[PDB]
Amino acid sequence: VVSYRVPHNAAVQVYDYRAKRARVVFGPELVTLDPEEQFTVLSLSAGRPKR
Amino acid sequence: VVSYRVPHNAAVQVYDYRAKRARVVFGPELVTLDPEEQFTVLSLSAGRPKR
Repeated sequence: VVSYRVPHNAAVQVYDYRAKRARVVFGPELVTLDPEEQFTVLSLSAGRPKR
Repeated sequence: VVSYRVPHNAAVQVYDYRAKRARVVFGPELVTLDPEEQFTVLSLSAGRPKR
């Protein structure tokens, strides 16, 4: 299983492509991806000034 | 077991990803992490001026 341990004040958005349904869980939950569930990888800005 | 000895005027926040529950304990307690409990690692500013 692929399971991500979500931080407390954080949200992870997934979709079950096998089931045609959308769900996003905020808060400190342990997501459990179905065999065709995929994550919302977020490219975020960082660096000293910004990137 | 992984157990952290919390200082007296300090607070440590954990979540049991296996149990879908949030708890934070302040004060001088000895936390005991469940097999899917994880800590709130806090990156804090330090240095002479600041970092």
